Amino acid sequence: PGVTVKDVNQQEFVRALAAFLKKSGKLKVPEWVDTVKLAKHKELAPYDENWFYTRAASTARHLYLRGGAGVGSMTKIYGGRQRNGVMPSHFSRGSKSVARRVLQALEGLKMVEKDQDGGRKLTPQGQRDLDRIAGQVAAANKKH
Amino acid sequence: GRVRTKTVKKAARVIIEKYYTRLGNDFHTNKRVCEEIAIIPSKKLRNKIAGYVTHLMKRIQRGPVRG
Amino acid sequence: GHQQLYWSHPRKFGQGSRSCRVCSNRHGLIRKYGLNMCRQCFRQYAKDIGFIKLD
Amino acid sequence: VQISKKRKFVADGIFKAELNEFLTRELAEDGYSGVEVRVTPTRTEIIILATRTQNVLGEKGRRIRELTAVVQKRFGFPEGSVELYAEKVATRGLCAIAQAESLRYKLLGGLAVRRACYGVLRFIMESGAKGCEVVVSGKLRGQRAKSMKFVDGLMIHSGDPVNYYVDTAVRHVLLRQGVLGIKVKIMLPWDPTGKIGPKKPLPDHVSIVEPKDEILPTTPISEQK
Amino acid sequence: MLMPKKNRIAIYELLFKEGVMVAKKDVHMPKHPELADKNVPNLHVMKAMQSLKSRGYVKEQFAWRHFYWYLTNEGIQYLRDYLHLPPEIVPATLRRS
Amino acid sequence: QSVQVFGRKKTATAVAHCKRGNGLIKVNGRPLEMIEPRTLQYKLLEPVLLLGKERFAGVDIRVRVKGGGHVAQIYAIRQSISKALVAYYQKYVDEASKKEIKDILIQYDRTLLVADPRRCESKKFGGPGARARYQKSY
Amino acid sequence: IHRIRITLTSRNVKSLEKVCADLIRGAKEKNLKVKGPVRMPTKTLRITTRKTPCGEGSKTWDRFQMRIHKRLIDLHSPSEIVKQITSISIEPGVEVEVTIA
RNA sequence: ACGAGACUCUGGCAUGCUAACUAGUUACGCGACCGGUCGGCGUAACUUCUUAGAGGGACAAGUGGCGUUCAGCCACCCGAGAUUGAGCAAUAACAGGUCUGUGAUGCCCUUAGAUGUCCGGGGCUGCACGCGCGCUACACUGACUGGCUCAGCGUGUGCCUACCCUACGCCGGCAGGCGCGGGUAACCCGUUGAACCCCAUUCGUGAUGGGGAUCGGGGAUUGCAAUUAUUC
Repeated sequence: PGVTVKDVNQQEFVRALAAFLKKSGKLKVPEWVDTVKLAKHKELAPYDENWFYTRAASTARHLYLRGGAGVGSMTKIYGGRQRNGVMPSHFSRGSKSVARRVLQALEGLKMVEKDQDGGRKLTPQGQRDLDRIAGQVAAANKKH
Repeated sequence: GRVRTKTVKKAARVIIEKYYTRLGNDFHTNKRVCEEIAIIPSKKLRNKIAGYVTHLMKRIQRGPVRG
Repeated sequence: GHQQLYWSHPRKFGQGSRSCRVCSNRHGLIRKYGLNMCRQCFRQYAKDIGFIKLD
Repeated sequence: VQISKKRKFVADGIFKAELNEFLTRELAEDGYSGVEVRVTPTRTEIIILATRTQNVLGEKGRRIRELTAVVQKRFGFPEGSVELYAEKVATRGLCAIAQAESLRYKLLGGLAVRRACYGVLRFIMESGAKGCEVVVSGKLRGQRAKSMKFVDGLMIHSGDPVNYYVDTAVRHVLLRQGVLGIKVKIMLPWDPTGKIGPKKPLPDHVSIVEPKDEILPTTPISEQK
Repeated sequence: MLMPKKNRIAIYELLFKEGVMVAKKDVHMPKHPELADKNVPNLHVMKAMQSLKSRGYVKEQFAWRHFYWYLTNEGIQYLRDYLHLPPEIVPATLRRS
Repeated sequence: QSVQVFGRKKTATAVAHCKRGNGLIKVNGRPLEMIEPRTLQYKLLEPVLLLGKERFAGVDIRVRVKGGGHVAQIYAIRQSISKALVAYYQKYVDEASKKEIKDILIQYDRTLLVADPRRCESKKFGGPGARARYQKSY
Repeated sequence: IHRIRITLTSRNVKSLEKVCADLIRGAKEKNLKVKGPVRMPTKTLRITTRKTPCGEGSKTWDRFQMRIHKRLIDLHSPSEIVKQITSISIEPGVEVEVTIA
């Protein structure tokens, strides 16, 4: 049979993709895991220590939901509230370098990669594997 | 408030007085005849006049009309 | 003729660079849609430009 | 030129305002009434409505030529594309600016403010206007400035019907002791398919056609036409 | 201060051609793009304006940060007499008034 | 091919594209139950158990929704689904079943197929909100 | 070119409607296949200024509004016929532009 | 007769109409298991969502109750809606403000300060102080990667001037620079991926991860110098 990405509860779905990314190791090993503050608006510590793997999985989710996303856009999905101190809060774009390095980790690894002309192409290996991960999550402990 | 103005009331009075024969008990026919027989530049004003026309006709159905 | 004393500090980044296109007024200037108008003059020629008070 | 249409339209409006102000400070002494601008391919025509067409045309056809040059330096329009046509007004006593300037020159020509206002009132009702007001404010006597009103006929002050049933002209009049203000407001009459009034009536006015006087038949008959 | 005679002759001819010249009083611009290439600063416009104001051969009108001169018959006569131009020089075009 | 029925709440608007099927319900890449809030989920489930699963077993309707806010996007999916079902039944099978379901939905909620007319009111100067005014000292 | 575009920009809806009707009437005089007049969303130029020329009084704001309306027509006709069609009847207030499609 | 109302623009309903490769709904070449996710496309069912154009629609119109048995008010099957919000807004006036908008202004400045040219520098950013608008906090309805889901008004390529919104990749945790450019705009930003709802791991009644001169040092913009430095 067949099961796609979007018909799976995204919480444990992105958890499963993160676990698959840790198990694979085919990616460029992250070189900053806790030395950064991630998003510009965020001046508080990261916790999960997996934010490179989880952010790569999130990026993959966001190009599957919306094909063609990249850095400049990835900042726009990873922007958030910025408390300017004594002044009220605003919206702030994230780190373009962090999302860029996440993409370069994804780029050319045969699940997703961004071109130089516009759009995102998805290889059969990556889409097949990701659909299988979604189906396993759905039929394992989310559907009987 | 839903009190009719002397403009609407006066126009409906003149319409009943002059064009009684065509006017009926239905509001919509009253609206159409008021559009046909008089120049009423506003649809809302047309409808207010037609409503007062209908109420006046019911008043005559009760019998005498004082106004 | 006054060129060796003026132009001693270029003026292209402040409110002196923008002036009302009618009375040379640098206060209360409207720069939206390239109007370059002040409030008094804009409301003076509001109906002529095309804007009408209807909202 | 390539241009976003919002900027195009606001700049066009600024262009119209520039024309109107330049001619009001320029063409007023020639019975100025108004200006209509037509846009034709790569050119703009400027038809001038003014009660004094002979004054604006002038001797030798001088002034009406010169104006075309005087704007050409400011607007920067292409040569040959700009031309103007001086016409006599089609709204003599129903264009507020016409009698506003008239009153300006009555006050300038040594005529009493009350007498001038009465005269323009007479003229406006002779044209057939349903009402007129002339609010003249200033130091009409002494140094304690005051207002002075001449309301006759009837006049609507509120609502949308004011925009098209009322012609309003606000002007500044020269005086020895100061600057007077004149507000000439004319309520335009109503005529249908005409040239002196709006094509739609006052929305609060309802007009009823008098029904036919046909005798009610008392016996059915067969009519052969 | 030394207002040039050559610049004056060029300005006079430009005014005589059509009947108006690009006049501004702004000093932040040294020379207008039309007024450039001929050494015409703001002070030249100011001096010409005031000299013709006192002379009265053209009538001045100011509107929206711009000036306008009314070239009169006396203006043409004085311009010819002081520029010593031929008598058949006059703006007299008729096409498309 | 749609039943051409639409459905709105606030600035949001949803339409259920309709076709012959076996009652599989989908909302913009997802079925009707995997919607994120998981507390508004009952609001999305309102029709499918308000009238039963059997009525949602012979028609495939995909609800596309565009609008602002989470909850305002809701009350559009559900109303669009219910009114799409009622229109499909009215134009295809009969009215008696359609009339029954319409009465059921109206009795449960009269604003189940009629839109909510209310919209955000404009703001007037001298105040932050539509009716709130700036504070001043006496 | 075969695909010609007629752009109608007008602040006044009445003049724009009359011009569109006149253009469609002209394209109906001579048998020409025409696409219906496409009406783009209007542009509301809401700009707000202070009523008083000074600071005295209550907070009073004039809310001036200029509305711009857009029409597009696409035709399959040679340039000569389109040129003849355009300048057959116009009314001041509408701006007409001919573009290559 | 003016004002109120009427009026206009707006907010809501028409599967009625004029119709739209600058909008989508319908047109299918992995049918990925022998009826299915698409804005992962696996590169001519036409205006229904979108677009405001012309008409229509609501009038206290029907029922009941009260009421000069009037004008009207209240409650209801029905209906999109049974009070949308604004704009304008009379007579008269105020010694209300505005000469800080101008040959639109009635008086002083004429003897080298007459401003029509000009300023190198500081002023309302600094003070024993009292006041007025508003924000950040007043808790474990609050927080310590936030992981997944959206719209709304509307602005944007400029001739007084690189003086715009910027899509995509390169340089770095960073303000910022490079390139190709998309957009003169329902053509691109933009399907405008913020506020939020979640959590089978981490705050626990502090003076603090509920908090700011977190004192001082690392920053910088194709544009006169960020000095009690209004940018960071």
